[PDB]
Amino acid sequence: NASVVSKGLANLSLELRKPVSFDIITADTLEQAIERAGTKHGNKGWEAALSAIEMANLYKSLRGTEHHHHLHGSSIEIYEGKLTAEGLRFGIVASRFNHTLVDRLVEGAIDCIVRHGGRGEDITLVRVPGAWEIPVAADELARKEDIDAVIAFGDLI
Amino acid sequence: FDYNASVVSKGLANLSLELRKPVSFDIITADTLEQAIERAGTKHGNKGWEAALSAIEMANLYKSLRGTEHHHHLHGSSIEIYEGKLTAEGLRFGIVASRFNHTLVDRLVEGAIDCIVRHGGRGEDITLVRVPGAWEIPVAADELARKEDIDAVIAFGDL
Amino acid sequence: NASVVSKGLANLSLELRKPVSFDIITADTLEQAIERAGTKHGNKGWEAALSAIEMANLYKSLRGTEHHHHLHGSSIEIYEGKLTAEGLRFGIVASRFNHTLVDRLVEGAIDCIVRHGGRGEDITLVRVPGAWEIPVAADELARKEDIDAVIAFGDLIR
Amino acid sequence: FDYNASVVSKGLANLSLELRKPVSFDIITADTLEQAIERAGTKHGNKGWEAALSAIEMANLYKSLRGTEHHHHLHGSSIEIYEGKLTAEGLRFGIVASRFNHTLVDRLVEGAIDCIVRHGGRGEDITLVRVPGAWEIPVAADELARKEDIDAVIAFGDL
Amino acid sequence: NASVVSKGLANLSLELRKPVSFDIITADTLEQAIERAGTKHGNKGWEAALSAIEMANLYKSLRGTEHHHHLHGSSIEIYEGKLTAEGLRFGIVASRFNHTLVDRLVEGAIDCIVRHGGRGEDITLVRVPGAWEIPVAADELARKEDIDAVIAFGDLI
Amino acid sequence: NASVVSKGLANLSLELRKPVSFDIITADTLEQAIERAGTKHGNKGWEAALSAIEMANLYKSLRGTEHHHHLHGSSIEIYEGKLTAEGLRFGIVASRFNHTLVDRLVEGAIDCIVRHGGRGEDITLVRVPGAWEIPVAADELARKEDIDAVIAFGDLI
Repeated sequence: NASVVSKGLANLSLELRKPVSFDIITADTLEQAIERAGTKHGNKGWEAALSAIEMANLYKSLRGTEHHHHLHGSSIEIYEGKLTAEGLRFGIVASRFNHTLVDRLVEGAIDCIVRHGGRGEDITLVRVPGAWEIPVAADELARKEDIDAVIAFGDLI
Repeated sequence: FDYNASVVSKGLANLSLELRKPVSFDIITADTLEQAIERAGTKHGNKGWEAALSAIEMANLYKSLRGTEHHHHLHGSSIEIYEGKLTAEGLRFGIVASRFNHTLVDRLVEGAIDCIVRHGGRGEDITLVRVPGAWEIPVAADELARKEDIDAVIAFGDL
Repeated sequence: NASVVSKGLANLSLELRKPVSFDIITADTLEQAIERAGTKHGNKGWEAALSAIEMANLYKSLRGTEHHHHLHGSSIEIYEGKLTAEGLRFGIVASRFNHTLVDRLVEGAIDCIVRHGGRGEDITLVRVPGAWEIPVAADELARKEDIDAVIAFGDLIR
Repeated sequence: FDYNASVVSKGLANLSLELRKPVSFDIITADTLEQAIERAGTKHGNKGWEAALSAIEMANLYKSLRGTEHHHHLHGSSIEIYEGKLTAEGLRFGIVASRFNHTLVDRLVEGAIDCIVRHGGRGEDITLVRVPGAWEIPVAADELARKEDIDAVIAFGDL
Repeated sequence: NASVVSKGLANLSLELRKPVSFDIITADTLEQAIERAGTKHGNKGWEAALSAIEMANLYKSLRGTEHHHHLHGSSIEIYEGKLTAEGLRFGIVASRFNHTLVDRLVEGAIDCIVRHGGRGEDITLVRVPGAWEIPVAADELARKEDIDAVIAFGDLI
Repeated sequence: NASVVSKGLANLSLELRKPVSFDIITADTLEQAIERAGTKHGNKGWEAALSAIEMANLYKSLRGTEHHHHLHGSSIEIYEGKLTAEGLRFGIVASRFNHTLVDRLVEGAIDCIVRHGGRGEDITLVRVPGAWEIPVAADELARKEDIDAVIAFGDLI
């Protein structure tokens, strides 16, 4: 499975007369734990931002003047939110405590908004000393009329 | 029973209901291995945080000690006290780091730059110099120290 | 070795009367290993891009007309690829699978290119979900005229 | 002590009192056997969710790679990045499934259709083809792939 | 490490012709625990006041008409509070119960405000019988329009 | 791996009707030991010259009139040495004692300067009878105004 791609690139190098390289990495027992720790936190930030895009679009359609697809048959309205973060302004609140691991969640939540059609100019990040100040900082962000969703990352347990 | 994780959840939940905006609340979950990595990372961050903090205090102490300013008293007992304020406003600093073991010493540098900026230090006044190894530090540090527009020099080794 | 550097800075601080400081970061058995993995991955991407720079220069010399060097004063012509990456356009293909360790390779390769005179404007990065779609991504990118080399990084094994 | 089941009960109870409308709140209760069935069901749903998700990314990657569009940068360092947006708007897809073990593969198909629709994919553009077994897939998949109005093809086997 | 400073002061005495002394203290197994107990509480008061200076400055910049430094790249606004307690009025609420240890926190939080550019004339201290009266006493302090942050010290657990 | 090249060249020779020959060399235990020692010495000289190139560029930019190359986003300026030996003049000091070994170090360093864009006219080699004449000999070279770095190799130990 890994040897075939090397052969394909090798044949490509001779065909196009360009230097095309290929390299892999062998992992010991420890780097696998390090790699899995990073991916797990990245997914948690990815899912946290994803749950906010759906809710933001749900409010858009729930208060809309246009009803949509019914149930498996008909005569039963269904409301749900699309995963399209286009034109939505977000706000992220993170705690400085344990910043070596909280920043993984923030990076894993920014690209999720970006890859779903959202531009970085509509993202506002706020950092707080600890988890205790999160509710009172997210309150001030929500006072802004240019915010549609708030994502908060803590560090406990 | 945590008194911290419970109150933060109650506050955010009421915040969303009262303002009618979704507030996605997610926390971390580590089990005996990410905690060790996290504690190792923050230990290095604090190591470079306090290294740049003492330089600010000493730099202000020299300015106040040889300056002409009637200082305050301990409590009003007329015993004047000389101490260094933790306000790096107007101070210019220079950092020397070795790229050997750069995956760790860069956290020391990053944890020292924000310590200067948050205390009022402007970004225009921080100069960073990188060297292949610790054996190159003394000559590089000597060059920065002779400059008149440098109030402190911070160096980080390798281990 | 670590003491003479500290003593030299101590004398320098006393001479100039300013806070010259020096600190060494300790390391337990665990954080030593994570540092060793980081350096290993960084070097792996460093040499990966280093070979591409040499090969790109060699092909540019063969196609060109420059009798630059000779061997020991003899009339024979020895063709060699310099390690100056100025004026070369690169393309990097990386798999997002296990992006924690793969990103170490990507930054190492970019660091090697920029330190050898290369520019950031001439680097093109392509991300793919896995390693099985690298060849289709690579040959689509490699056929572009403004690409002098292509570097591909797969996912981890074992 | 759950921080999730407690806050949801408090919010709904106050919601009914403040609005004077009954809010029947019922949750699930499983003990070591429905949990295994539930986890088995959601594992298949995610299996077909990501299968259709990678097709969207690859389809957009090809369009952007061979297209004439100045792409954005990593952070502003001028290194342009090519990546596939997860917006299946305007893409047309074709799914081939085998009715062998239809009680499981239909969850894969159902978990892939909603993944396309929720990401903006219109329902008019999804075409589903069923075959008696996996041995009929290659010819059926070949017929769909040759169509010009097909941007991706997804197939599900049997086991 | 300790002998060199004594030699340096000794040479200074001969050079300047002034009596310059130097003294150290040797600690047994118990005074080390006593010393560590005092430092640990002093840090807790130091950190508690530090977390209030940052939040007070965060409100100043969050409601400001001037946006500041972006993320590691650009196009993403970041809001954070400087550790400059200049011009900020504070209020401290402490409980008389266990006053032999609560006063350590108060002293460790007053100098933190002082060493960061804050003058003592903007600090208001209020003492209460027990921890139960802290929320209702901090409420009255916050009613004052000349208060920007409230620090509360209890004694339980 | 080793045989695939032979098959590829055979097809290349047939396609162009031109002689193309490939062959490998078999080594016993003794020749393997001596050849890895020679490569080890070459790497040692390569590393020694590489550090000199970087340090020479660092000082050149450190005292340069121009100020640029700021950090990404922030306004702090980073000083670092590029690995481009173009325009730099070097000087190498080697001892005749154990010349069979030192010459590999010298040759392993000359190519490193040349392969990084350094001309051969800027390299100056100086040979001394032994390592005990290096300090004075290196001192004389350093005083020259057309020398940017000095590399010295000692005797075996």
